[PDB]
Amino acid sequence: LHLAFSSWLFNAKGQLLVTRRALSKKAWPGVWTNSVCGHPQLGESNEDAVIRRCRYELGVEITPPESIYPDFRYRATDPSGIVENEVCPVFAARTTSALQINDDEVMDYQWCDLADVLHGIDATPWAFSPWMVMQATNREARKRLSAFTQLKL
Repeated sequence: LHLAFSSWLFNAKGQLLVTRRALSKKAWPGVWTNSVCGHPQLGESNEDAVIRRCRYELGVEITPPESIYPDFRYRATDPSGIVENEVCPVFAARTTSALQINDDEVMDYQWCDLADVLHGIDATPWAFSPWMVMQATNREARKRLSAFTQLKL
């Protein structure tokens, strides 16, 4: 088992940031997925890991990450047999600065309405990363994502 995390980022307007993994990524390259995900460092909290990776991959600052699916665990296998088994708590947060893309990690991105992303995930789950789908289909997690679509002034 390995430790990891996943995060869903929204802007002040309530739009969700979806990203596409770079072609050079070892696992799931070129796949559309939720905002960010990674792995915490030896003595680092999950919250700080989210903050660190948001800065590293998206060059963005965020509000305090909220835990929306702490017990999420998953074992998925990428297109060339690479297998991943991890404890992956899920978080949601709002961006507080403009994005500055790191193309070694992200090859494309889109600010969208959550309602549309959920419709896409429900209709064609194969077009997205498996963890994005599994996380978005959890009733409790989905309710928290919905809460982040509120306009924040």
